[PDB]
Amino acid sequence: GTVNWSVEDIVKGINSNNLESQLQATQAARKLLSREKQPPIDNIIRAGLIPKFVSFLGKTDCSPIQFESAWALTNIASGTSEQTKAVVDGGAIPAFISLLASPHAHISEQAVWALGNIAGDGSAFRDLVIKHGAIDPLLALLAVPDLSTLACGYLRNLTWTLSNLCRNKNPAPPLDAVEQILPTLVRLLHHNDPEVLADSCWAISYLTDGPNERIEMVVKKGVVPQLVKLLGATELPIVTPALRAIGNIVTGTDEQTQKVIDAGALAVFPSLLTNPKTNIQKEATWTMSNITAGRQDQIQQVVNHGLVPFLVGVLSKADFKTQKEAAWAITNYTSGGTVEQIVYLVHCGIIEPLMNLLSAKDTKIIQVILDAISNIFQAAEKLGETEKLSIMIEECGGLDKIEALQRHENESVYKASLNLIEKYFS
Amino acid sequence: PSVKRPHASPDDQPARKRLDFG
Repeated sequence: GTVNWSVEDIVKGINSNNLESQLQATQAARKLLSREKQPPIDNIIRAGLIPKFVSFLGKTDCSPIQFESAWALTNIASGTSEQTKAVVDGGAIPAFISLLASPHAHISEQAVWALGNIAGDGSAFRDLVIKHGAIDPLLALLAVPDLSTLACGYLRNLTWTLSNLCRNKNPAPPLDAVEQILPTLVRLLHHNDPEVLADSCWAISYLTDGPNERIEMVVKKGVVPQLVKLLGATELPIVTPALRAIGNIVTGTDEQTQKVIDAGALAVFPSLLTNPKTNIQKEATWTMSNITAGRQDQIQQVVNHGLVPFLVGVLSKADFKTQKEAAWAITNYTSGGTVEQIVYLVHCGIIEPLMNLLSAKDTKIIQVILDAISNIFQAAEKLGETEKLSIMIEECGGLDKIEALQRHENESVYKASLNLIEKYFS
Repeated sequence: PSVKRPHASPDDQPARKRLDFG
């Protein structure tokens, strides 16, 4: 019927002065742009159709042509930045915002999706969507006593569009808009649908990837207990952003980090540090490393939860990126920790896997390991057991690798290596 | 000298853009 037209026919139809011919041609266009194999977005743009579609968005008397043009423009705006830009240059943003209040749920949903595609282009179009006033009507669509009365696809689309309004940096979203959105976001974070939960956690992680003041406005809403709960979930699509958000939050101040510890997060890390997905392991170790960079009572919480043997484990056998994060965690631990704590680190077995890692080619990991070794020796000199440790390192082959490192391309590497040998092995 | 280190490469994430197939 409207299946498989040419751009030529679609143009003649749009250029007739017959609303029903126009509707037929607009549906033909939509069906060309909804096929799988490489829709002809550029052909459609070149024929001059965007302005017409945009004008059809305002035809209140013909809701079907509103729907078909909204869908066609959604699919054009899902393409390259140049194609999204063509949609924005046609005046589409204010017209989609007007459509957000349509009494037809499928037209409203299509408007939501199109605005999400436009904001997903980047910071400039995100901020332009916000300036035209989208947040107010978007949030009004969700202002119901119980989210569970909304249709599932509708709620998932609204959530994804909100998440894109919270996304990207340079700049981050305006602070007034973040405060407008957060309450609804926390509500969606307590919903029971897994796709709503995953996209809400993603939005929260976007907002916590910033300076401590963004982190603070998120933590003041009390989402951390719910994030820890989600950190426990079985669906990887929920654990992944929940762990990202927790990690972001612990890049902040010691008191924000403490809010995470007090919600129970550490109890989850035995699973996370042994997770079969490499990315979970790496992200959990990066989080651990930012926790061992905290205060001594926080390091002691790490110890009490039994996580040092898990760090020894990831350092012994893991993807090399995870191992580099584990080295960072060890160095932050030996920098900030008490003597009892560093002794404990050594009694758990850190030295041998730490030494095995000095055979690696990455220069910064080697530098970090040497800093950690320094910190450990310097805990030993406070106890006079420095000879026992020197022996321990000699016995697993570490001192061989340090000597070899004396002659390294990096300056500080050779400097630290020679210092170590001439200061503890003579 | 311990330091908190933000995420190496932040950008499994949701699609930035989505085609509507039906």
